[PDB]
Amino acid sequence: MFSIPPLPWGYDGLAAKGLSKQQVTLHYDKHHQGYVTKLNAAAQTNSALATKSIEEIIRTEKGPIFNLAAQIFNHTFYWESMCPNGGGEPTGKVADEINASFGSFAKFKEEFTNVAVGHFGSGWAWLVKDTNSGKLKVYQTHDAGCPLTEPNLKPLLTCDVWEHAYYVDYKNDRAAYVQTFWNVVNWKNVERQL
Amino acid sequence: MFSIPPLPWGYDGLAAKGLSKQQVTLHYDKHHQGYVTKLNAAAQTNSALATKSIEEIIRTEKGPIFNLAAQIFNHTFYWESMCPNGGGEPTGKVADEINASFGSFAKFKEEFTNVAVGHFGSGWAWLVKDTNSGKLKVYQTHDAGCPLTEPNLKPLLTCDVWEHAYYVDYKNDRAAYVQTFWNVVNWKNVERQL
Ligand SMILES: [Fe+2]
Ligand SMILES: [Fe+2]
Ligand SMILES: [Mg+2]
Repeated sequence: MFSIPPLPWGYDGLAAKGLSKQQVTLHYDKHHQGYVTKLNAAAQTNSALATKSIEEIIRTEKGPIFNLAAQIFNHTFYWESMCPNGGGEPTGKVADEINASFGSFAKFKEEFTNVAVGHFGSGWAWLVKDTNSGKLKVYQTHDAGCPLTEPNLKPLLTCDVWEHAYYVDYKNDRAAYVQTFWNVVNWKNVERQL
Repeated sequence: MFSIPPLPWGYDGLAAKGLSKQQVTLHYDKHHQGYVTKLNAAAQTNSALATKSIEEIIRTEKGPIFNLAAQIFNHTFYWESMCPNGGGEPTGKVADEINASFGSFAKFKEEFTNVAVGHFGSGWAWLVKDTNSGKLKVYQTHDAGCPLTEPNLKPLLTCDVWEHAYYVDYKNDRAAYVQTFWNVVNWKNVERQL
């Protein structure tokens, strides 16, 4: 049956950097695990699904079943995109590729910030590498939208901007939440996805 | 400049019935009033907007400006759809129209509940009247979607199911929040909209 990996850094791992044990706990135990529970129920009454992976489902299914699998993938990628020892600017190959695609880190950061803060309704802000060209791009998905449906767009980083991701700690202030996201970006994970 | 009417029953009006001073205050002062502030900002940039009514903007504009006006209307309709002395089962005209369209109040309640609880992402659950047939229907919109963009459709009632509407008091439990909505439904307002 479907399961998800534990938080890489534990329920309180980001508390000192502005995502509280309580915010993270609700987000993981209620929202993320809830999607897993719902997908497992759906597989009992849709036998085709029991043999598909999360990724296979995202690529081949649509509607509510897609939303469950995609939300599972997106949330796991989101926790892996954050780290208590992250933040600041990337170095090495990640820095090189960001500079080549966006001009500078500051320009990349402005574009991602404005997309993340400006996304209307529930969604996800992404950094992706478009393997059609090699160029990095800022990209947003709506609701459970997942870059895997556009197979050229390799995911590097995501920030959940569903209100449930930040409302506990930040209430309506998504801008403040995104500033916090920058303080915890896991550049090591981004480098692994290149 | 654009403005919104005050809450009909005060910031703490629904607290005894399950929507707290804090939940309602954030929702009205930050989100609802926030949309008004943003629309007025847009109107200084574009003077043609400033003379249009909220409903005119909803019918004619698209994109971000639409989202602002539609959210302004949807939220006012939402506050008018609730009342501390409401809840329970309607009587008179509204009851007759609900019974004629859905068979019974119980059947209507079950349909509206399931649409409201099941809406994926940000959105709104509505009771509307088709003005061609007079028949009432449960109708959902996504994000800022508003029944006024559809032909021959009059809004009667709405429940906001964006996560900010319930996350302070209910967190992930939207089902519990919708049960609370049922305890405050303003059937007097629905009667005025028939
Ligand atoms: Fe989330
Ligand atoms: Fe709202
Ligand atoms: Mg993985």
